Amino acid sequence: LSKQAAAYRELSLLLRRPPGREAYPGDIFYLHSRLLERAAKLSDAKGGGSLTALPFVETQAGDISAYIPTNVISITDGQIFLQSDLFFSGVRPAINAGLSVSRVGGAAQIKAMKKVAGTLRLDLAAYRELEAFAQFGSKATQAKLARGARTVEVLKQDLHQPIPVEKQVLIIYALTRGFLDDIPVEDVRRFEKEFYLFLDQNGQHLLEHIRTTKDLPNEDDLNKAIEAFKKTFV
Amino acid sequence: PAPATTFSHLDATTNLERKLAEMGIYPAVDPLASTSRALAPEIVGEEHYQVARKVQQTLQRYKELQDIIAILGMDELSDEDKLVVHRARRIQFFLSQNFHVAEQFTGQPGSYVPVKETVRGFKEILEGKYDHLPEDAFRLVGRIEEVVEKAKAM
Amino acid sequence: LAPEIVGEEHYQVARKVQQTLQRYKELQDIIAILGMDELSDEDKLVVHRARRIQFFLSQNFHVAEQFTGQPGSYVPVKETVRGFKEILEGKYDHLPEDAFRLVGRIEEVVEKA
Amino acid sequence: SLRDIKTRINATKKTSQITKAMEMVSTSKLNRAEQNAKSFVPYMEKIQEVGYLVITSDRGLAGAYNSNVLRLVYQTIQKRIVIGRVGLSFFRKRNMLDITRLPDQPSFYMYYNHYVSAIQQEVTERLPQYAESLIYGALLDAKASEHAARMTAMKNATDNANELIRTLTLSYNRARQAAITQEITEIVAGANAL
Repeated sequence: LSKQAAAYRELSLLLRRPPGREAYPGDIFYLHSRLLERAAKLSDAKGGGSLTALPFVETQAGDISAYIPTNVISITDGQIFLQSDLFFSGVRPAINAGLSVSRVGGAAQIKAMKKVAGTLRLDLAAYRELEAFAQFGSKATQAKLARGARTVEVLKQDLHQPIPVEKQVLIIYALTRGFLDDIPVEDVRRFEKEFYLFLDQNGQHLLEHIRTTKDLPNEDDLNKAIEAFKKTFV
Repeated sequence: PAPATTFSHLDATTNLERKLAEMGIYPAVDPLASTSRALAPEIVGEEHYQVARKVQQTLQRYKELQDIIAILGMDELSDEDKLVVHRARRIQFFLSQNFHVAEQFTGQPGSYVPVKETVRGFKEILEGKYDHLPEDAFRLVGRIEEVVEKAKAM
Repeated sequence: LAPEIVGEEHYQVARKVQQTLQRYKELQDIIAILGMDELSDEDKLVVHRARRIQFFLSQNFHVAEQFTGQPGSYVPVKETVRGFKEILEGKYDHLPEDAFRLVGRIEEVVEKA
Repeated sequence: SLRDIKTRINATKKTSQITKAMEMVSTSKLNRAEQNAKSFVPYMEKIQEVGYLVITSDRGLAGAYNSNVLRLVYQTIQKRIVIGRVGLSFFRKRNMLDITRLPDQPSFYMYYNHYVSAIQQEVTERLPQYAESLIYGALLDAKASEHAARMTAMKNATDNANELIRTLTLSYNRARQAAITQEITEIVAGANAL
């Protein structure tokens, strides 16, 4: 979407409209907004439709303080910045949990997710700040370090294999409960898929319950699939 | 703005950093920012992807450790961390090649390599077969088979 | 926050809060890695008082009712000085610290404890 | 060059974080080493009741621990056995056993850094059971003072970083503002001309 500005620059400069900060005329805030405000969840007086949008912005070497990036940040209900030096660390797409927050988040979830994400943050938000300096010095702190390593390993995904929401919540519950940290670091990418293959041959009832009621099933019965798998994992 | 506008049309770009020009390791292609559409499993195969990704990741990892070395010292870092430098130096040095059109500047006729030997040689350099050969022996050589000769020359 | 504006006692009680919270703010790093019991008496008394100044900050509000049912309470300005002066001397050190949570008067704190 | 100061900012930030990590690990290891030394004190006391040696730290960032002992030992000998790799290096330079790399908190005249916990380090000068007890007590005292000196070194090192970051960041905003002002001035001059 940033290319808009370029075209808007060209014509505006050829039309002899007065310049601005970086030759961007001041209308940018108007020009973007006159579009980006049109996404909404309409009421019943007109119609029960809904619309969502994902604008894209170009950036030069991560200079987030630039004109257009800060211009567009103000409008949106959040931000997902993609960071390049982490793009080669293994996590793809390169979404960083530090710079990205959602103001609307916490409500638009299936209740199976809300019951667990807190512990996921209680590992990840500590790891993503401690790892850069605390990794060198070799019980609770090293346990936190190892757990965080396995979490940042398990969030990765291979090229173009979308997963339904139910398997996402199943694996997030598997990770957070502490049953997953015995598989070693390199084999996690295999485990996360062979669980996916195991669940179907174990049963569909959990999957059906999450599909219909949008809520976590009975934990006493949920744990049994994990227990049965771990007895046969290789 | 000129490179920013040019970047949108290329299918594969190779970047050159003047730092590599001053280091004396030609060509000056920086592996980190060089990307192509060919790095897909259905075009280059699985024997290509894993080795390329491992080399790319190691060369990304070394970048910050070498800067930490500039202040923290050379043995305060752990031996496992120092092994990253110990192998990344060889990996970066072996990237140099003795060209055929540079005979005026080099005074040398060069050598020739096929792609199979390139993937093969990177697999060996990661295998640990060449830990004891000096780094300076890897400067401006072609096929990996030449390196053991140059050490023989030294 | 100047003595000419607020008086001598309220100035002293307002500034010494920031003065004494600094010890906790700096010692939290070593506390996070080693246990407290092996430290000196000063670190112990600092932690002991700071855990109560830390939790006394809270107060239930009138808008809080629609998600946490509470009547809603108020802190008198003249009583605030008396209350903080009495806490900072250690007159309420014996109360359980988390009982100090979400209320606007020390007398109700005493009742709740 | 704005990129130069940017890169220096990131490098200083990460080096300062690494030094802070060194500080906290040194503090924890120092507490545990002091406890070990104190637990050992009664056994030396009871066992005691019933050529030159110089020792140095084993690697860098130790502060002034290394110089203050090598200098004094050298002077007091030329006026009238070494432990530690920098100690061997100090004799590799100039001309003069080499037990090195014993594990941290090791198990079982003399010039050594005597023990005090807070800041300072005292250069100090001083049958098989007797010899073993004194050398072990001396080495334990020196190993505790080593971690104390390392703690102090990191505590001094971690400070100037923040001042240097704040001043570079100020220079960065000034460079920004100057660049934008120059750019707008050129643009408006061109617009006025045309």
